[PDB]
Amino acid sequence: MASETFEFQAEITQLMSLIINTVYSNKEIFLRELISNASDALDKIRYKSLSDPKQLETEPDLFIRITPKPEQKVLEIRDSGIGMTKAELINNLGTIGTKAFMEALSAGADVSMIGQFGVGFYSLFLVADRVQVISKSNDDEQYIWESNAGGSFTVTLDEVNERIGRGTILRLFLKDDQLEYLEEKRIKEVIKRHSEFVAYPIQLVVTKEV
Ligand SMILES: O=C1CCC/C=C\CCOC(=O)c2c(O)cc(O)c(Cl)c2C1
Repeated sequence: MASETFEFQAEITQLMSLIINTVYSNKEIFLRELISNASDALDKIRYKSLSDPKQLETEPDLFIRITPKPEQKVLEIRDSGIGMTKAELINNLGTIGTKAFMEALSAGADVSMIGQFGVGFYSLFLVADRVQVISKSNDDEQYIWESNAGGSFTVTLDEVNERIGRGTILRLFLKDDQLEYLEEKRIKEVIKRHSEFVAYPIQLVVTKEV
């Protein structure tokens, strides 16, 4: 399609570079962050569906799903949440207080606190050097947001990915040194830690050779 290129907010780019380059160790935190946004995005659709039940028909199942793809060194975190339009993709992930968090870090804050600054999405750059956010809102076509921690991101109408009913997929392209997060044991372990009080089911997609 006709990919559109956009510029990142000065701060957001800073945060990303800070993270993608950090020598931090507890990198497994990205998972609780992403699952956190996933769960939030799932709340918003279930809330909206209270007055507008027909909103749940595009995908009557509320779930969070992690799918490892070893060949492509990719880890997808999917949720059947409310999804984002072309514009929402552009605002949410490239506009909207990331400055406060960076200040906290410069004071000695815990990277794992990023979530309390409402910017945990960018924690994905701890384990991935490239991300593809594929989203589908009831109010728009399926789109593909894409960033590489660089200063600019792209937005392209989705015509290459599976049709998700309604929701969002974070297609993380893991770094070579972080390929451990493709393994069922490693993934299962991390999720069973910081993710205990989630209302929605968390499905893990495994490929078992018969
Ligand atoms: O802004 C957000 C999360 C905050 C929740 C606000 C509105 C719900 C829609 O937001 C989303 O689609 C969403 C998602 O499903 C998974 C994610 O990992 C991220 Cl980062 C987002 C974008």
